[PDB]
Amino acid sequence: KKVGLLVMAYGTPYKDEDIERYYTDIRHGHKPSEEMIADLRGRYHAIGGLSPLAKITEAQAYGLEKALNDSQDEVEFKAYIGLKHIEPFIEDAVEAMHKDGIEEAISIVLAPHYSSFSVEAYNKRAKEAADKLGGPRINAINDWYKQPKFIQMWADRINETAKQIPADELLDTVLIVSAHSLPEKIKQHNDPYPNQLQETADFIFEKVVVPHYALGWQSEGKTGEPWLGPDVQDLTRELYGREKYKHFIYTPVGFVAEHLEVLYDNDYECKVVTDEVGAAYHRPPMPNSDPEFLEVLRTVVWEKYSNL
Ligand SMILES: CC1=C(CCC(=O)O)c2cc3nc(cc4[nH]c(cc5[nH]c(cc1n2)c(C)c5CCC(=O)O)c(CCC(=O)O)c4C)C(CCC(=O)O)=C3C
Ligand SMILES: [Cl-]
Ligand SMILES: [Fe+3]
Ligand SMILES: [Fe+3]
Repeated sequence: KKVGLLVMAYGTPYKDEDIERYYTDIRHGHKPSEEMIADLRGRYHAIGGLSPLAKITEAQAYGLEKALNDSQDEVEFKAYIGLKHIEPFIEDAVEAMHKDGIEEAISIVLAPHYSSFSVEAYNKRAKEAADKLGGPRINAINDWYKQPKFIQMWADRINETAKQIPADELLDTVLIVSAHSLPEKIKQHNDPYPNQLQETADFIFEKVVVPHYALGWQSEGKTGEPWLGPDVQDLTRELYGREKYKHFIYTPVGFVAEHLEVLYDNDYECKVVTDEVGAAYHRPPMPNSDPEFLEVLRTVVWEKYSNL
């Protein structure tokens, strides 16, 4: 009959007036100072005012629902959006599923890699919300970066960009694969997050014509602990100082859409570094709601339903 499709994501402020409560929710309820609020507000204004993450997340979630429902007639999928730090929250989506009579759901996070700080928090809040309500039964997908269509989608985007680079400069081209940084302490407990991203970079590298690649991290938080390094800005400086690369291709494969952590942390902060060393900047289009990416998620979700 009907199976809920719990599509979860970070969330973004819909209006400029939402930035305060959005930052507060991110900061575990501790309201940030005006200085922190002003810096975040400035980054949003620097990328044009607000992030298109809310509209892209909707197009991905409902594009996945249409992609699943048009490819088979074994089960009807119904997509429910559950955001981490703004409404509709994860708990609102599970409430809507239980109210709608959904008895079985499949959950997926719009981030291909698993971590205790990211996907585990998504699944924990979703499973506990359904437990307090009595339903639905949530079957969680933890990661899906190993999907071949996902690896091939990124390789195609990189190869499409590399072919605009002159041949005599391709040897001086490097591919920077990155994702959102996390506190370094997760490596002390063998969290799969750093190893999963190294695997993703390894898989993509063996399918692109770019001869050089390096793994980095970005968007590290405002804390007092060490975070996963090297930062993509610092890595860009070190790689130019050692190899004098002429082209830097940034693929933050940990993200699936053009949001603040791409439009600012890459398209501004990384471009400042390449401008400084005199190298060219390249950032292939994010997956967004491209049909190829909807086919990636369609294959992932259908593979999960078949296995249960
Ligand atoms: C693992 C991870 C993902 C990927 C997986 C997933 O997608 O879930 C992700 C995505 C995103 N993170 C986002 C935004 C922000 N994240 C922040 C802060 C933080 N993120 C963290 C982690 C992650 N974040 C952590 C551990 C903190 C520090 C918290 C603290 O120290 O208490 C902050 C505060 C300022 C700062 O970054 O310092 C902002 C504004 C947006 C939306 C951008 C937009 O609005 O377009 C997106 C897609
Ligand atoms: Cl968070
Ligand atoms: Fe974040
Ligand atoms: Fe930053």
